[PDB]
Amino acid sequence: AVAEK
Amino acid sequence: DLPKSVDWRKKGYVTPVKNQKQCGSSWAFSATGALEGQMFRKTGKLVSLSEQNLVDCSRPQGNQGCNGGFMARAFQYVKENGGLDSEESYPYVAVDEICKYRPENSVAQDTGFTVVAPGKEKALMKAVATVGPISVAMDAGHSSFQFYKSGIYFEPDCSSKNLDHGVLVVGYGFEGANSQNSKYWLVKNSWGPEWGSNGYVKIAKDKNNHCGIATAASYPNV
Ligand SMILES: [Cl-]
Ligand SMILES: [Cl-]
Repeated sequence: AVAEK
Repeated sequence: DLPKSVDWRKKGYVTPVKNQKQCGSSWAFSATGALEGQMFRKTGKLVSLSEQNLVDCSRPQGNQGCNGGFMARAFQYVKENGGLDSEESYPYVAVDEICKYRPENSVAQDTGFTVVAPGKEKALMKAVATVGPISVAMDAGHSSFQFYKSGIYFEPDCSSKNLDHGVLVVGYGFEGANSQNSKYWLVKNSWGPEWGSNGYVKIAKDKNNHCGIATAASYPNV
């Protein structure tokens, strides 16, 4: 998962 | 007879926290973290490894770069390739690029990998105690995880089966005097040191495989 921007 | 707590960061096995930015490459950071600890255990030298080398070059083994991948397929790539470059020589740019692996810059090798018994937190605890940092998958698909700040993370919406994020278990612990009180896994993330607790998170331990931490764990054999 990616960090939310 | 395993220790009541473990922390490989305190023995020199773990590099500073990295940041995958906007690329689906958490699997590559979990895999370099595990190989970094095994190479340190083997040579006494801590060398940051290249996630971009894995993103760009391990599609033959089944990984998909910034679209996703698996730590076991990364350790399979390192074995078949004969090496992995340092972070310094093959820098991270958070996008899929042409494979530029250079053998002369390789600083790590593996002979294969070990799978921890699926679903078994006691097998994971034994691997963490006896081997070093261990690559694991988890369900990080929650606002509570994005804004985690401190303490033992426990999220009821967590799945133990449908996982979406690769991280590194660098230890385990408890609070107070009783080793069974408030147990947790010490987990290194790859969202920068600014996320969470200096880049780490404590996940509830021995609470029915919370968030899937022991569902798909592995480590490279060096
Ligand atoms: Cl990812
Ligand atoms: Cl995997």
